[PDB]
Amino acid sequence: YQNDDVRVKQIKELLPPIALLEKFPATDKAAFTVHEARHAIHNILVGKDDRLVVVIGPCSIHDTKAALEYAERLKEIREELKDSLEIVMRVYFDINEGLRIARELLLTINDQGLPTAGEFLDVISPQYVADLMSWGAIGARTTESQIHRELASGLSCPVGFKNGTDGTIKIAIDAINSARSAHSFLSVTKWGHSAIVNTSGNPDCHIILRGGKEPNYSAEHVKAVREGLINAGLIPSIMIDFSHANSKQMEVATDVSTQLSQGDRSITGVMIESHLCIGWDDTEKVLRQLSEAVIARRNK
Amino acid sequence: YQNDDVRVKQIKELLPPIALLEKFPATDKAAFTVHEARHAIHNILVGKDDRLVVVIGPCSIHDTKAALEYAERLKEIREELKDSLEIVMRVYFDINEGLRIARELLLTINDQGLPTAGEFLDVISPQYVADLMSWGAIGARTTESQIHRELASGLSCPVGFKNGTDGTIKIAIDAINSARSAHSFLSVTKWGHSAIVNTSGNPDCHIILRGGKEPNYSAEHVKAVREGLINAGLIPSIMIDFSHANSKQMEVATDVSTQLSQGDRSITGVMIESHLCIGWDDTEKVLRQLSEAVIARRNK
Amino acid sequence: YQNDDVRVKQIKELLPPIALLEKFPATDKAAFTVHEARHAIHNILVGKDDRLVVVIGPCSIHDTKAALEYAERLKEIREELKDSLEIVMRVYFDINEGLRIARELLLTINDQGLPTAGEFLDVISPQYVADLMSWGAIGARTTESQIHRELASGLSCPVGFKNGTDGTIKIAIDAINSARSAHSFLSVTKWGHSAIVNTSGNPDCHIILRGGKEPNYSAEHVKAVREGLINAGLIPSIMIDFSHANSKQMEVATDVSTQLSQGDRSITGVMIESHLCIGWDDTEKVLRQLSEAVIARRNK
Amino acid sequence: YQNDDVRVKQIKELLPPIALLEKFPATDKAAFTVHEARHAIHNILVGKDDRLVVVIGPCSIHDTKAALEYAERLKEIREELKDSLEIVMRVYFDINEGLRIARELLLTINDQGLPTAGEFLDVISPQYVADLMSWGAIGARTTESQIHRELASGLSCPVGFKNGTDGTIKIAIDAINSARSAHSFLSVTKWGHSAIVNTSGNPDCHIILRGGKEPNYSAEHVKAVREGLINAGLIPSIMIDFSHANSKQMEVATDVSTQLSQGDRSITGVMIESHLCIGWDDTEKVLRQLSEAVIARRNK
Ligand SMILES: N[C@@H](Cc1ccccc1)C(=O)O
Ligand SMILES: N[C@@H](Cc1ccccc1)C(=O)O
Ligand SMILES: N[C@@H](Cc1ccccc1)C(=O)O
Ligand SMILES: N[C@@H](Cc1ccccc1)C(=O)O
Repeated sequence: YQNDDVRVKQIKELLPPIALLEKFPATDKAAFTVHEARHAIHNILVGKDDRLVVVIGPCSIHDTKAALEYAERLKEIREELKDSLEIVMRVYFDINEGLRIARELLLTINDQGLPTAGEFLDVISPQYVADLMSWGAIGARTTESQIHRELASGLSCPVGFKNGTDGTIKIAIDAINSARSAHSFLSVTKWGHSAIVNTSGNPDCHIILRGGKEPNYSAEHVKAVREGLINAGLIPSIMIDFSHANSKQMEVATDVSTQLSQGDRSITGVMIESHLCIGWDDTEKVLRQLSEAVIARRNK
Repeated sequence: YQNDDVRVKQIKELLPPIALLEKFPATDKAAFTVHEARHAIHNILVGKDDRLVVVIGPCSIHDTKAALEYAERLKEIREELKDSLEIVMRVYFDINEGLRIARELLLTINDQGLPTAGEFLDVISPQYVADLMSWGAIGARTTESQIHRELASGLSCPVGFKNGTDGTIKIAIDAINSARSAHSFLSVTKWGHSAIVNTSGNPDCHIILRGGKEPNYSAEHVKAVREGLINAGLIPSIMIDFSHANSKQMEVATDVSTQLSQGDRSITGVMIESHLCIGWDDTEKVLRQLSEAVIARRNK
Repeated sequence: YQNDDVRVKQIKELLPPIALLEKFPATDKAAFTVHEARHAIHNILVGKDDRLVVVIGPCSIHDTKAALEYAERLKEIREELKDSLEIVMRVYFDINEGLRIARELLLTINDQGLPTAGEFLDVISPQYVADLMSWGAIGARTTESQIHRELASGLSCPVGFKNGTDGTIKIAIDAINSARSAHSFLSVTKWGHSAIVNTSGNPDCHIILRGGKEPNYSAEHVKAVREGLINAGLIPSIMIDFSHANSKQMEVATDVSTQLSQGDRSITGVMIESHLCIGWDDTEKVLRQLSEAVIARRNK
Repeated sequence: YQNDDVRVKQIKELLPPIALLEKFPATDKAAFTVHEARHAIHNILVGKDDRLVVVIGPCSIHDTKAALEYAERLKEIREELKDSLEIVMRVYFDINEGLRIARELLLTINDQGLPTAGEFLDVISPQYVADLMSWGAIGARTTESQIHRELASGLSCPVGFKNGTDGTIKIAIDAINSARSAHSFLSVTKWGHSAIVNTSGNPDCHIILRGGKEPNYSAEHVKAVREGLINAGLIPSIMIDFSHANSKQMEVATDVSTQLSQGDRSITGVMIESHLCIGWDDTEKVLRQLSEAVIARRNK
């Protein structure tokens, strides 16, 4: 009797992580950009830094030429607005070729002094690119998954838990709470071998408001989230996704810029989808608006 | 700057799956029990067999001897009631030692002609035990998770998607729908190496009703689930968990036995938590009650 | 251009050593037999013990029941003659199946309290069986080989270097000299992965006289070997192979028994080829003769 | 008790070959140089091509800048003398760093259109570099060794067996004979995992005359070698090492150039040891003299 693998069409060796690290090692400059962006984001999350984190990028990378072009531009705005914003580029996507393309893109962008952000959707894919990642998001459909909370608990970067697809806040609050503890999960070593990973716990996790069944970017939605975080004993540190089920992106940015201007220190990050999705012209516009809002927040 | 593994306390090689298969190979009898229990469950799920699937076991295995003792008893009742019930034992839990204990327990129970059922929480631990598994659940917290639906799509056994922790049915309906397609995910080979797994799709998935905010086992909840499956184009095949957030387990069994007696052919399985959690005396009682209900279902 | 593997017909993963150790772990009795036999052989090689080492077995194992039967008999003579002889059974041979058969045979024989001896032809297959090996030979054709001297340098058991196929003594003297230093060589971990092995050096290496252009077992050959070891600064500890190019095995045994009787404390081991190659009756005869020779050696 | 690895100070994972191939892939130009040099060497060995193979290089590479400089010069002489000589550079050597340095050096040299030659001491390190190797030697100490003959049997390039350290010709003749059969040996996959390698047999193996107790390069030694190859049914194709125990290098070159001039078609290759060991000025003199000898061989 064939009981084994009756539903597997094919199972093929993946390059071990070490193969991608050898082919595409972090420069000293990449390694620094990553280290600095992770510290900066930590400082912003806890309120030691009054700047806003801004994860902004394409909906997805289809063409690496276009991404590198976007990165050159965004880099200049990262430099100019570095006193009001900490800008990080969202980079979202033969699987071996896919991994080579991905790591190489990430390395190049970090090596130009632009930190990068991604989506952690599995427990094996971080072993190939997390050394080039300054921030990651766990999806709304994986925020209650124990292995995804356990993964967060052992990641070197800060992490955002999206709320559930129906607006549920509690799963993210529990996710953040869980991710701060030590845990165990199964994945592979750098050498590609099945492994037990024991984590130390990650204090740098926070909620992402991405809509749900009702846009959660309102001041009262933000007020209710903040209070739910405070009750649970967590830092009231909140990132608002302008895209996805919050839509229109320009109207969200106006509404959020308001709250920042009124003096809401609880809103510590935002996410924006931006292409060469709003256009590049509108991307600059919104960034300058949020910048203005942060500076006004310093005062009022 | 040390960017790698800043939150990993320890990472150690796990035994490759091949090490546990070599130490604890399936006997011809184990292999048969597994193959036959998976076919039988398939036939029950589609309505070709009018027997009920019954996944019944401890809340968790704390002590293998107690489990082996429970298995000896349950086996005799599996044999006696086999014309009305297909009884499968729920087996739930140094990680290397843990894996040796688990596989050895599973092998012994299957080798005694008692099929076993598990819970898949990750994409790596199936490689160690799935060949001894006649059925598995995806938990309420992972039913919406892409990687878990992809896993289901490539598992050799039937799979139950629990509804969400708040009673939400839709995620299971979508899960079943997704699990029937071919998919890709990352895990390891039998040899323990990082891998791409390409799946062929699994038609043998069904919902599990486990409660949510309020219990969801009553005839009107079952009626609304059935209609929700039918509208989505799926076989109205429903398993009811008597435990968890449906509680009291004896009252659920009474209520369900009723519906089976009334002639509900759409209820094709149940789950029960039972120790040496209800006692052995009450475990036999409930099994005989469901058996009676199935017999009465034959007649009308 | 296809430059890679043009002359490899096929390359297939071998079971990692850990798979054979998990399937066939050393019993407490195996582990002890091995530990004690290796210490005893050490003591005999250095002159602290006045018994003779006797490596005796089939030309090769073709049939494991015949080997197990041979082992039962040899074991009784090991027990009876243990005051004069340290008897060790020579155990020489789908490669995965071959490895399972080999380890299982070795484990059974050691678990019955009969230590085993092998031949190291390569640097990878020790990882599968060395933990059950109380002694090993490097063959005449590899005694000069750097990789084999390096392997000897890192093995847990005593090792014999056969002289060259033409009678050359110096390669063995240099082999002993080399094997006692620390070295490095490439092979695999228990987990099956390519590896660097750093060795501590093995002082428990000695020459084996097997013949050459003409037999080399007589008192004059032994005298010149002893003097060649002394001049090189090494312990005059000599093992004489009764078989191979020394033939007459019994005539060799008579001649060697003589030298032992006359009081030659430099002859510390012998090799005998013995089947169910001399017969079982002649195997007992020779063992009792050497026993007698050891006893008589005590008295002079 | 503690029977495993009592003489292993440390054992560490080595980069899998795939990590070095991914970091330092063969360019199109490297791959071609290798393909062409291996075919050319084949043609010279069998007598289809009346040029001489010349393996010439440093005693060993300590400094890669000096090697690259040597390679640039040798390359110009490879190009100029290509009608009379097929010139190949001898390239001999944290082992992970060592492997990176080695592969990178070899890749650079082949990518400049200069084929490279090495020395096979083990069965694992070919997986890292053999794809950049146009030719290799088995040394005098391993020519008789079974695993080395088996390795030769599965290598993609031609191979030379040196005669034994005492002048013995027969081991090389037997080595050639054995290397042309299919064999099995243990080593790793490109992925770094323990493996069985099944070979197809390598007809492109030949003797290397490297001395012994007395030099073996004169016409009468060559005559006796040739006749020993002929009687064994083998192509009388002979390579003469000018170095090692043949010394003086310039006197050997004179004597050999003679035999080539007198019309000896059986001498198909030579080895020379050369750094910027004879000097660069003397390296050109012998190459041009051998060139002249080849040209004279063409005529009478
Ligand atoms: N390498 C990850 C942690 C990790 C290890 C192993 C598996 C998965 C994730 C990091 O440095 O963030
Ligand atoms: N072995 C699983 C399928 C699988 C393969 C590889 C990784 C994970 C899962 C089954 O038979 O159900
Ligand atoms: N396992 C061998 C040492 C060894 C390790 C690795 C490769 C080869 C040999 C011994 O214990 O004696
Ligand atoms: N890769 C070698 C052959 C080889 C394979 C595996 C192990 C060792 C050697 C060659 O191509 O010539």
